[PDB]
Amino acid sequence: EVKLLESGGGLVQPGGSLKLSCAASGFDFSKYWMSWVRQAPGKGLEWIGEIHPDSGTINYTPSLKDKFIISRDNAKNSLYLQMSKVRSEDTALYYCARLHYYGYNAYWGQGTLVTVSAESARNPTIYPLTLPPALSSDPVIIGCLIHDYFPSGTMNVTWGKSGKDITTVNFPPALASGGRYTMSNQLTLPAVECPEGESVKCSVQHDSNPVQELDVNCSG
Amino acid sequence: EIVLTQSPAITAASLGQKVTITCSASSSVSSLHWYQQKSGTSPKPWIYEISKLASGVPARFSGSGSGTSYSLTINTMEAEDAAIYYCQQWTYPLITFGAGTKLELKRADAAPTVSIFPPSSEQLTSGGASVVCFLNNFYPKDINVKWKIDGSERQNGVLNSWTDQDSKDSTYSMSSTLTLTKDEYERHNSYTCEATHKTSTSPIVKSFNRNEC
Ligand SMILES: *[C@@H]1O[C@H](CO[C@H]2O[C@H](C)[C@@H](O)[C@@H](O)[C@@H]2O)[C@@H](O[C@@H]2O[C@H](CO)[C@@H](O)[C@H](O)[C@H]2NC(C)=O)[C@H](O)[C@H]1NC(C)=O
Ligand SMILES: *[C@@H]1O[C@H](CO)[C@@H](O[C@@H]2O[C@H](CO)[C@@H](O)[C@H](O)[C@H]2NC(C)=O)[C@H](O)[C@H]1NC(C)=O
Ligand SMILES: [Zn+2]
Repeated sequence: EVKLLESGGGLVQPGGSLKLSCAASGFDFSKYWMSWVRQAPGKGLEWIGEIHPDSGTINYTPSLKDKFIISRDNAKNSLYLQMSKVRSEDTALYYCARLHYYGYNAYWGQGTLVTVSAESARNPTIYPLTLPPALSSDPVIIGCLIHDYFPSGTMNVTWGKSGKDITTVNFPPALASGGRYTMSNQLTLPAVECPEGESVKCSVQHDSNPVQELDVNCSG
Repeated sequence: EIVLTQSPAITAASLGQKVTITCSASSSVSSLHWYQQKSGTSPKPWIYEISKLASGVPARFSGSGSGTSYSLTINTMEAEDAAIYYCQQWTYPLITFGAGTKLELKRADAAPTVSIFPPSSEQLTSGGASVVCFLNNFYPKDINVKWKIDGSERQNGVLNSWTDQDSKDSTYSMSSTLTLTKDEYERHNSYTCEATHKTSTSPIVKSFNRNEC
């Protein structure tokens, strides 16, 4: 099956430059027109441009013609994007897509995040959200505070328990003052499903980093 | 060069009601396509070449139009159809995307459930103290949260995050985090989270008292 995997994203200094890559598999790359699309946090879709299968014709969004260079190998089955004098404004998920006839983006990658900042990377600290016996119950609400991390990236949060009446809410990251993000994850479950003395594990995965696990108590 | 206008920009439909959204172009386009996008996902190919449904699109969806004005229709609005819908034109050598239409599922009014969480002993060790308030399963989306420390309002160090419309419940959730120092936390005793929502005349208050121990 068709696969597109973008890499090369991460933290880049303002005024810097980087090259992104999109690895294609499960189709003969050499026969298809390929494109790049971007999406800034909370904004819509913006086309960057496209490349002809044999590199002869490269089309761009007129405004962006001045800072992006699209290229491809064909041997390596990779598509590239060179970004040259990166502004805070350029912070976005960059998606490569395989074009079909009539300029349709038939298959899309999962995107790679580019964070244009001077602020140093920081791993989250995870804290338990549990309330004392005389503060809540039925249903039980437990959580994991994922605090003070940068850049935002992709956060995978999984809980040790799942069911029909067990609800997970993953709150989108919020940016503080310093320039550090915080998110919270919450689990709601019937009190009968989370008795006192028992715990539920929250599993946090920040980007390609090892999982951070926390045992959260049903009651304080 | 070619401007696309999606209308309405923000819309709502009840379960089982017929919905039509439109995409109009400033000049004749060669082709037009639609994409669906949900919360933390890549855009999904939805309708291509004006009326063809992509691989796993439900039969309730249809695309129409020609020349300059195009439409997307949902015969029976389902809870899972609550998403952003993007139109896209192709006219060689350009591709342009519309600004998107946010489609919300119109549901019954629902008051938020407020829960207040005192700081962790683990965080307190670090010399930090985050007080977290969760506001769950409310409709409509509009809400105002206030924090009070010893009965007086606190504005700074408040982090707010709003959820995505749940598409099983068709509800919204919100988190409000007050971060203080261990010294600042230990100087006060009562912590209160108050929510203002249409479903109540008065504020929905949830508070805790930190004393003695
Ligand atoms: C990172 O993500 C996966 C989630 O995997 C899938 O399942 C959900 C329902 C679906 O919407 C997609 O997100 C994926 O298809 C984690 O998988 C789960 O985690 C635990 C391990 O801690 C397993 O024991 C569960 O069975 C497993 N899957 C399911 C059924 O949800 C993966 O581990 C996670 N990383 C972490 C540890 O946070
Ligand atoms: C993408 O490819 C086409 C090639 O046709 C370019 O179109 C030509 O260039 C200009 C403006 O588009 C026209 O005025 C010419 O008549 C076009 N055609 C010819 C004769 O080939 C288009 O400019 C290319 N580039 C991008 C970056 O938009
Ligand atoms: Zn073509």
